[PDB]
Amino acid sequence: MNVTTPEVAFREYQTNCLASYISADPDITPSNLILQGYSGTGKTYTLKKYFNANPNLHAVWLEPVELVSWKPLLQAIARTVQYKLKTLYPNIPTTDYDPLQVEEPFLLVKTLHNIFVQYESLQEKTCLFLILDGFDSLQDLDAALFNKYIKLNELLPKDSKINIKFIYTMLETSFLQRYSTHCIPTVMFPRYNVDEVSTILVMSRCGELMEDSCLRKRIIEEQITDCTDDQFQNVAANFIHLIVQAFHSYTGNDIFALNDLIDFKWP
Amino acid sequence: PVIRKFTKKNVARAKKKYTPFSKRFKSIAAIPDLTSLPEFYGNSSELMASRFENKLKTTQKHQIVETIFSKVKKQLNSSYYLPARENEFASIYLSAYSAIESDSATTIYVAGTPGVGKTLTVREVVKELLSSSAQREIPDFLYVEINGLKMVKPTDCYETLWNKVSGERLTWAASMESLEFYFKRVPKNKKKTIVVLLDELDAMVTKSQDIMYNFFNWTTYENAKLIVIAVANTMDLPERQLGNKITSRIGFTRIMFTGYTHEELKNIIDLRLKGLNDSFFYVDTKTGNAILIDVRKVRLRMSADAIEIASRKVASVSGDARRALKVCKRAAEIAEKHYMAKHGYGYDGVQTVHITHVMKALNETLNSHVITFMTRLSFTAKLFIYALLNLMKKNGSQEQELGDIVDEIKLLIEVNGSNKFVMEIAKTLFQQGSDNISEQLRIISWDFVLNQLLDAGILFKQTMKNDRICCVKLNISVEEAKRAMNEDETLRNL
Amino acid sequence: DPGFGSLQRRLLQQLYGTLPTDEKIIFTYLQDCQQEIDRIIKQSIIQKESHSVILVGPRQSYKTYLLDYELSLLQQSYKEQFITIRLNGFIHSEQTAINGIATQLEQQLQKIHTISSGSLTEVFEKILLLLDSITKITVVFIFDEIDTFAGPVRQTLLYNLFDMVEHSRVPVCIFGCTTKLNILEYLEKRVKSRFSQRVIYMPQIQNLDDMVDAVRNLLTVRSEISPWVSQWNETLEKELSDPRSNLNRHIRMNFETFRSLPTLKNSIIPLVATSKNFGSLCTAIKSCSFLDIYNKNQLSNNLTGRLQSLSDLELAILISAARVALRAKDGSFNFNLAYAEYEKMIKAINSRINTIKLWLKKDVKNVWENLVQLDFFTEKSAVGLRDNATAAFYASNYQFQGTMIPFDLRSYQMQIILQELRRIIPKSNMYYSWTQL
Amino acid sequence: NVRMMLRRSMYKLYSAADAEEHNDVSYDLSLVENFKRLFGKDLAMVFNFKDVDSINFNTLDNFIILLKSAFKYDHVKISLIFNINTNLSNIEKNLRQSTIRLLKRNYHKLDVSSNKGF
Ligand SMILES: Nc1ncnc2c1ncn2[C@@H]1O[C@H](COP(=O)(O)OP(=O)(O)OP(=O)(O)O)[C@@H](O)[C@H]1O
Ligand SMILES: Nc1ncnc2c1ncn2[C@@H]1O[C@H](COP(=O)(O)OP(=O)(O)OP(=O)(O)O)[C@@H](O)[C@H]1O
Ligand SMILES: Nc1ncnc2c1ncn2[C@@H]1O[C@H](COP(=O)(O)OP(=O)(O)OP(=O)(O)O)[C@@H](O)[C@H]1O
Ligand SMILES: [Mg+2]
Ligand SMILES: [Mg+2]
Ligand SMILES: [Mg+2]
Repeated sequence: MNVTTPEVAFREYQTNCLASYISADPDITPSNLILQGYSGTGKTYTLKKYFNANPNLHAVWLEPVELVSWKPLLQAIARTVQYKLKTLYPNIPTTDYDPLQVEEPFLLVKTLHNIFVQYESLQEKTCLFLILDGFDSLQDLDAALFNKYIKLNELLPKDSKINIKFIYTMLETSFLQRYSTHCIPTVMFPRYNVDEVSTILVMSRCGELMEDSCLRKRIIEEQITDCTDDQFQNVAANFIHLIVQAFHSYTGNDIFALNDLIDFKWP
Repeated sequence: PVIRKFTKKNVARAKKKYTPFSKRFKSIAAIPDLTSLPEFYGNSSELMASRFENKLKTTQKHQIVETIFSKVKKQLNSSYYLPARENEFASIYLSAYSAIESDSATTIYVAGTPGVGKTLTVREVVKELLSSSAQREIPDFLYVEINGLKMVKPTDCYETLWNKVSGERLTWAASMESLEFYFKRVPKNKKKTIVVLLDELDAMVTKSQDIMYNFFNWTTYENAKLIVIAVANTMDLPERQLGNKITSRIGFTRIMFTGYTHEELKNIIDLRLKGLNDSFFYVDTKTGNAILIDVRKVRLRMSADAIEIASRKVASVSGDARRALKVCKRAAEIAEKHYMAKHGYGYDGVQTVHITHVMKALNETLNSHVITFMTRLSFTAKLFIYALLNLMKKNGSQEQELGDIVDEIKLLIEVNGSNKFVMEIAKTLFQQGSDNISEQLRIISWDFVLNQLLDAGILFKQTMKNDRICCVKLNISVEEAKRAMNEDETLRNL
Repeated sequence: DPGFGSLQRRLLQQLYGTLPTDEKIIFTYLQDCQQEIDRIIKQSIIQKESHSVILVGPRQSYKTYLLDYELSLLQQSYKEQFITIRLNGFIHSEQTAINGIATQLEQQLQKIHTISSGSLTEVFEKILLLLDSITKITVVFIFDEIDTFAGPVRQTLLYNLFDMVEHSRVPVCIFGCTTKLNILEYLEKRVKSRFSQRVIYMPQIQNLDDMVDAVRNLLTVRSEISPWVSQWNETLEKELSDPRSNLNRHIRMNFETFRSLPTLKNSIIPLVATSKNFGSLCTAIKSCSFLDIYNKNQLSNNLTGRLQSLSDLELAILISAARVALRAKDGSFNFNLAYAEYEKMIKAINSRINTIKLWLKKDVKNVWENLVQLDFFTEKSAVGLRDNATAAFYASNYQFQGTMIPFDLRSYQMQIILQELRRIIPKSNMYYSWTQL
Repeated sequence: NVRMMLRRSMYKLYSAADAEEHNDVSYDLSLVENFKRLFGKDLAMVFNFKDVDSINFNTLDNFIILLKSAFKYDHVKISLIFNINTNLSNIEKNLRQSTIRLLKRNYHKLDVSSNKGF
């Protein structure tokens, strides 16, 4: 299946991996797959950066960073599923069920079975993609969990015109390592290095703080008419060389707190 | 405008009533007879006994195959006379007969291991008592099956009791109370004798036995008549859960059923086979269908001495008939399928089974797969458990950390920079042969095999977060660990 | 050609196991079991036995896949005779399962020719009386992880299923997949009475050549499609015959490292999954140099490369923690303690003699937590992540001393010991002199 | 804990903004970013940590990390206040500086007592 590659700077390994893993036909996609990583790497940035590379594939998005537990995931899921369905099949009829009707994965399964037996009459089969960003990062998390979400292609009947797929994102690797016996595909992102985080920042925050006000302030607080944006980027650049040549020692290969301290001490 | 603070919509409220029967006559003179009643005493469950018969019916038939042994398997299955356990019959049937002659409130407790014919023998005692109801000389009375294990909430006893004595629907906190109202407040001349039997009380009353307390509190009247029984495995229960004053004041009768003797075992299992024992069949030439008194007429038989050894081995442990009977069936299975494998018919003049294969069926139950498995693993787990035993040899600790065992491991290796097997598994485990690959403190696959054994059950990991100081324990033995250890040619010498 | 692309897809779904029920592949090293259990199922499909049985094998060993396969074979001549039931004990409970039973029981009965209504006990007794009390249709359950139903006290449903097996007239087929070995041990008496106790295990690999011919089979074509099918077969066979192939050496690796296939398939997929033209396929599977990239980036960031990318400040303080934990009894350590030994190290370094700068307590305040969040330290009487609900619940009820006491004096703990790091590091460092107590 | 005080917040918000305009949604952060497409109006919140000092700073940290997860809908604003009793430098290094960086951005400061200036 023709997949446009995102010609990225720094993750063309994982690009290869997942653009190979996944295409429109579900058969050449796995049943359940992880994309573990670490913060700042833009794992979440690059997933949608790939969906840019492939529009005709669609996915749902959840962020249980804000949710707390299991039932709220159930409810949000039962919402977004049929929401997405009917929003993207407008002509289709429905009897839209209450998403708050769910209070347990069985009930989610039951109502999805109802979704499907009402969506029975499709022309071709379809698998979609679910997204749970920070499923490690929950706040009353216990260890009896991930196996269950693996087992969703388990109890679904095989005659589904509409199927789904799961997507994850973790950090530590400890509780990952707790469970890899299930022989799972997985793709990963090493914590960057200094030229790497450098170039990520000179390509990412360049346009931001090149197009923040305090430039346009200072240029005319000083009132000096000898200027060009080459040199604007240039002075920003060497300024950031100074930033990082200072505080690489302070942090290493991160971006977030660097952005914070930039915003504060830039002016 | 208002908002409910939390919703319940997947509720399934049950349409069952809170008004007991005590408040639909409103006087002692105001009451009719339940015996002169169509809805009481269960004249309506039969329809829901037959309403669901047709749901699963078909008539598909294509090239039926039928063979020798299966008819004997089903001669031998538990779903059907017995003279083996007959003095308890002659005693409890005597007691119940004299009881319904007395019209008293008598109580009885029995226990016994699963596989004692307790449910069998009792269900047959009361079938004989059904035929005694078919005498039409004893007062008619009614059975009550109680499978609390086929019930969810153990107060539903009262509910189902009322919905089967009346067919009327309430909650327990109306039903049992209306039932006490039904029991003591009601005289005899129209209230009926009912017989009831409780099954496996060990899990039913787990909290405080207030349910069964209520029950045994109902069992102590002189104006009310009932026939009560129960089943368990332990014996101290009536005095354990109650205490002594209650169980003593009631003054019931206690018994338990035991393991049967090997002779009775063989007697009975053959008693379920005499219709087919030593029989001769007309037998077709293609399908081998064994049809009874292009066709043979051959004989069938089974090893009697094998009956002897098979009953003999398991009569001494428990006396579980079911175990004996499955051993029989599985021996028949291996015989039949080896026979089929001889000719190789496909799928679309003597035949006898042996002591050899009877015992082949009886033995693999006790022959554990774990040993051949743990021997047939990779090298790594064997190596690691061997290191564990090395530590157990070095300290006699009965327990080890992760860091200590990993130190033992590295030492157990780097000592043996001389053995060949460890010479040849050398470089292909940390960075795997080639360059471009930096080293790693631990080996590959150690986390894998760790979890592998954890799932296996041999390994026990306490709850901590540190990778190093987490305490670790092995579950089985060190001897058997050596019965895996030296079986490797390379391990026995190191 | 896209004939080859379709062939990629062909061999890919052959790699999965996602084929029609004539090309689905099974091997002689498990045909003893395959030909066992097709027979064990059709005895209750068509010959109407009520056999009870429990499989045993570990994860990723193709148990449920094979129930699926044999029944999928069965479908093509038997569209009618049976009813499928899949389940799971983590997914379900002792309570929400029975409602799924009613649901499926009601909503596939429709596919050929009420139940789900009522309370818990009501729909319970509805299913009871339907099952307890010309031809009957056969029934097959597929439990998964009965371990959940292997609890201590009640687990009544299992007793009731097996009483249904014995007592009933319908063929009650029961399969159990799990991961533990001693399963019979868990049980109370009545289960050991009602259950057959006949329980089956799986085979292991007993030699390399088994895995070799398995690779051959799963990379062998059984249909003429593309201009490189015979090429594929002959290439496979001639490379796989060689014991000197890299890929045979990885076969050895699974034979010794893991001894289990599905991880291997996972590793094998990306090889084709990236494969774009044919000369690339050839040279790449010849050298297997990209297995190198694979397995370098596979477990790359577990323990080592993570310490390979950090500042020197982290190293100094980690040393200040290491040597003093060595000095200590439990190896416990705190913030300012490490700060003290750190500055001592620097005093020594600057006393033996471009220059050096040390990092104020504010400068350590930040990165100490970058340290605690990268799994190198922990807390003394620590407990990491609870397993089940009520523990996760009580956790957010009762807080910790460490939660209440301030940042810098809660009793920490360590992951690595000094001499490990001593051997581990590049010893060329300016600090390598300082890596020894 | 975190989740409870979140439920308090959402209960207050929905039972406040409903009756002022005249179906149920659960108590979660989805609701706030879903405020537009139930009632139509935009919203601006203000948070008063009443006794700022006597509380679990961990639970606090968790909460505020949760609360920063909703600045991506371009239709809402909020504001926080700390009603302090001791001092900033007493506690601005008691809590993790992760929280505190952005809290360097846009702040305000008052001297606050009964006896202001005689
Ligand atoms: N390959 C890349 N090309 C360009 N920019 C990148 C790349 N990787 C990361 N970035 C930058 O780093 C930022 C990190 O964003 P993001 O929050 O997605 O990281 P993350 O690791 O996903 O964080 P989280 O732990 O919250 O998931 C991105 O928004 C992006 O600006
Ligand atoms: N004397 C006998 N005659 C015929 N069959 C027997 C005899 N003794 C045992 N059996 C067989 O063994 C089984 C024993 O059943 P039993 O009444 O002991 O069940 P149970 O112990 O009540 O079960 P549980 O303990 O699980 O409630 C019967 O199903 C029957 O087929
Ligand atoms: N529908 C399917 N299509 C293709 N391959 C499958 C399918 N289902 C399972 N498999 C293969 O079978 C393996 C898992 O099978 P199975 O679940 O029987 O193993 P297991 O050890 O029983 O795992 P578990 O005990 O968790 O069920 C995987 O390697 C997978 O590739
Ligand atoms: Mg992200
Ligand atoms: Mg019984
Ligand atoms: Mg399985």
